[PDB]
Parts: sequence; structure tokens; C-alpha cells
Amino acid sequence: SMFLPPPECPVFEPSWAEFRDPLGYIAKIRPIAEKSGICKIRPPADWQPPFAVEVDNFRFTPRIQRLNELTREYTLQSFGEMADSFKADYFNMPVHMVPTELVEKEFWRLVNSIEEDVTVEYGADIHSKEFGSGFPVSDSKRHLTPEEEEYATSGWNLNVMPVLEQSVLCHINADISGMKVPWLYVGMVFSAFCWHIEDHWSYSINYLHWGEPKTWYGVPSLAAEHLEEVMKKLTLMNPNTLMSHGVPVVRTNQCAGEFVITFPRAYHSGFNQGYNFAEAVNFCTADWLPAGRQCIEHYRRLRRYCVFSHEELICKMAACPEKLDLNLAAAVHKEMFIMVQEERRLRKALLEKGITEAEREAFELLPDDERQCIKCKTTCFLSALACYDCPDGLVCLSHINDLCKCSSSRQYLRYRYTLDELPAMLHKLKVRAES
Ligand SMILES: CCN(/C=C\N(C)C)C(=O)CNCc1cc(C(=O)O)ccn1
Ligand SMILES: [Mg+2]
Ligand SMILES: [Mg+2]
Ligand SMILES: [Mg+2]
Ligand SMILES: [Mn+2]
Ligand SMILES: [Zn+2]
Ligand SMILES: [Zn+2]
Repeated sequence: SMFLPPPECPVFEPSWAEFRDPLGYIAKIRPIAEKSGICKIRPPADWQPPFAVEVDNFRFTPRIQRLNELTREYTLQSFGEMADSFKADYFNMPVHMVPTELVEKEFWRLVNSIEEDVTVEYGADIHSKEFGSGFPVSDSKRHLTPEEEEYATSGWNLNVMPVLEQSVLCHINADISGMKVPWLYVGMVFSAFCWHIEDHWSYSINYLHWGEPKTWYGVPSLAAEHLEEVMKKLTLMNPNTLMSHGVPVVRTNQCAGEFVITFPRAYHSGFNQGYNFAEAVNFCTADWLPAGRQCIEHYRRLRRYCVFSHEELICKMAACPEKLDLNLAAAVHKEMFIMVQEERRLRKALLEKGITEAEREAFELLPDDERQCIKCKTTCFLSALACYDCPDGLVCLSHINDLCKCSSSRQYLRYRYTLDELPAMLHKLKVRAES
């Protein structure tokens, strides 16, 4: 049989009232939408931000994609001309007369076709800092119309959403670009993105500025490990293969002017129906905090580097309880409580090993490469073990036996807070959450 389209993902059409608070709205729809992993949001009809990129000074070198296996520079105009001619020539139809179902069926046939070499190009992962965002920004080099200044401050503006009140990553003001600053995607027909989840299992929000639709596939976070097991066992991967192995999949065609939200640890993939322009950014919420906690341990097991420290994030929020709504205060206290108990255990174990010397360290002021456990590559914040005779070495307190062979008298504790200081932080959170 030909490709079977998965069931359609949920589509949300917020009122103007609902639309005022993006993170509030997303929190509201989450119980339904997280059952699907992705969802589509259609803004009120007259919410229409003018495209802000200066088209004539936008240049890029797209990546080469051969469809059955997962280099000139272009301008936006010349990429589009190439894109349209390719589609019209391949389908032998007018460029805007090809049904999305037809493109979709042919895409998945091609991905699995060893004999045919269809190759396309994708302007993927373009920094919005390089040429500007698709959305207007306040401090722009462009004279903003009154209309554009309002869109510049909108919470649904992807430059603004990650620094909103209840956007948790705003508390880490280390730059960590790639998570806080939007990325651009210039697509042509068949240009694709493989199955993945976001850094630190964060949300992503995705907006299609213009062009032909972007076709999405999404998997609920609950089925994340099952998907990974199916892929390991049988091996990008056809959604039909996933569904026939017990993994739920949804689909959608994201049209111009529509948002797509990917929820924490929701696997997603897709391809573009034609020439288009999209913008995306990560964000993190109160309800994401447990996923963030778990992702650190997942990274640890994999010896992957962290973009940021979960410990540091929790403690920075805990230090300012009055900036937290009751939902966030509760979530932070939950995380903080077990962090403190683990730290009490780890420091006790350190004393039993014989280490007695200790120095206070403001880890958040160090570069990441001076913060990483040499064993599990995690970013230290609350504490670390170092050695006076081995200056390059550093381990987190979960790995005090993996620093060096020197005697206990030459090793010392580097700590952010004393054990005494931590109950006070917990108590302040608890009082706040009890308001
Ligand atoms: C927030 C965007 N971002 C930022 C880091 N990348 C540059 C690696 C991402 O990784 C998004 N994840 C990849 C992706 C790509 C697309 C796309 O090409 O349309 C759609 C959804 N997800
Ligand atoms: Mg417009
Ligand atoms: Mg939990
Ligand atoms: Mg857990
Ligand atoms: Mn993504
Ligand atoms: Zn470690
Ligand atoms: Zn040593």
C-alpha cells in the first residue's frame, strides 16, 4: 500500500482573550495536546506580523539532503526560483497545484527507495542573529511602523516568548543561544528534518512565516522510549513503521501564519511541501521541570555535555520566590527538596572518604569547561571535588572516586552553598507556594 497518513494532531484556535497570555494558553491546552506530542495553534484572524527580514541581503549555503539517506550559496530569491522549478519539474504539475497528500506519499516512497537518487537542499538552522528574525524586534535597524512595534512586543513573537515571566530559562541569563534565540528554516519540497527531541527535552514553538506548508509528524512523550526501542530494533523512519509497531503518531500540515508546539520529549519529524520560511525557538515552563531533571540524568548516562545546569536553574529561581507564580513555586520546591536531600547524602559520603578541606565557589561565574565533571561530563553547580595536585581535574560529588589517585588530604570540596544555607532556601519557597 501507499503511505497512510497518521491521525491529525489537535488544532487550537484561541480567542483574543486566551491569546493574551501565550504560556498561560499553552499550559491550558497541555493536558490535551501532550497526549499527541505536537499541536497546531491558529492565531486570531487579524494577528498578522509583517515579515521583517530584509530579503535582498539574506544569503545562505543550504545543506544537501539525499532522501534515501536521511554546495553553492543562495539568496532568498534564487533559492525560491530553484525550489519552484525543482517541484514543477519533478511532479510535472504547476508548482502550486500539487496536493499535499500526493507530495507526502511520494516523499515516503522516495525515502525508502534505494535505486532512485532524489537530492534536495535545505536552509536549515540559520541563526536569526546572522540576518535578523522573521519577526520585528524593538531595537531594530529598521524604522518600525506603529503596527510593527506592537508585534515587536507580542508574547507570541518568538523573540519575546523565551524571556516572558513564566518562561523558566529567563532565570539563567548566561547566553545559551540556541535555546533562547530563534532559528530560521528555508525549505523546498522534500527538504526534511529527522526524528528528534529538543535540547534538555524542552518545548519548541514553530511559526511558518510564508510559503507552502510544512508537514509534521509527532509522537507523545509517553511513547518516547518505545520509539527509541523500535528504531534500535529495526535500524528517517517511516511513521507507518512506527504505528504498526505500537507507537502512536499524529500529523499536520502547518500552513503560513500557523504555530506548531512540540511538547517536552515529544519526538517529531517532517518535511516541507515547497518553498517556505519558518522560525523556531525553545522554551521551558514549570510543568517541564521534571523532564529537565530527567534529561540531565539521561545526558549523564550518555556522557553528553549539558547546555545548562538543572541545579543552577532551580537554585536561581529558589533565590527569588516572589517572581514565581504559585504553580512554578510548587514545582521548584519539589525539585529543590530532593536536590537538598541528595546533596546531604553526597557531602556525608565525601566526609566518610576523608576529605575535610573546603572552599566556596561561585560556579555560575565560571565558563562551562571549568565546570564539567571529568567522569560524566555534567555541569557542576552545587558542589564538586577537586585536587590541589591535579589542577585540571574536577568531578561532581556523584563521582568522588573518579577524580585522581591522590590521598584524601590533597583533595578538597568546592561548594556553592553550605548545608546550613539550604534549608533556608527551601523554607522561603515553601512559604511562597503556600500563598
Ligand atoms: C528551536 C529550534 N532548534 C534550535 C537548535 N538547533 C539549531 C539545533 C531546534 O533544534 C529545533 N528542532 C529541529 C527542528 C527542525 C524543524 C524544521 O526544520 O522545520 C522543525 C522542528 N524541529
Ligand atoms: Mg503578513
Ligand atoms: Mg516527577
Ligand atoms: Mg525521576
Ligand atoms: Mn525540533
Ligand atoms: Zn559526575
Ligand atoms: Zn590529585
